[PDB]
Amino acid sequence: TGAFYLVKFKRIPRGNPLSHFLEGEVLSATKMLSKFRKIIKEEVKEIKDIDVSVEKEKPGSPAVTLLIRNPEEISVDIILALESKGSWPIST
DNA sequence: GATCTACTAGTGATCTATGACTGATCTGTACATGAT
DNA sequence: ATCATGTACAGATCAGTCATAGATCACTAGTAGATC
Repeated sequence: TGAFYLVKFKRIPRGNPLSHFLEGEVLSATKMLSKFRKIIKEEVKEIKDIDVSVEKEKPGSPAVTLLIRNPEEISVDIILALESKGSWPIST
């Protein structure tokens, strides 16, 4: 596909933050995205001065979308990303 | 009725598994050469 | 005139080598238990 990849680790550092997000040697995008989403919803509940809510998950989105009633409606995609300083995959 | 062996509690050293620094490798641009 | 080949330079990433926390090992006082 060139666009799509499976993510493996060389080194499980120790207990490692991301161990809970593993489905083998493979980092699970859906687990990570679910915990991310959970945290965001938790904090969003604690916002009392702004009308902000979490939008229902859109299929094919790497984001957690917020609807803000700043009277007018504003949508904010909070996109979970992994940063890699290695050289770009061959497909590029 | 006292002294040597088997076990428990307690302390502290020694050994054993993980993050940070340095050298080695890789990729590409600028330039010199050689071809039409 | 222009385009392919080889060298230096530059920056970045990757692979290989030391300080720190937890586990393990050694020794001693105190017991009980067995012997004289």
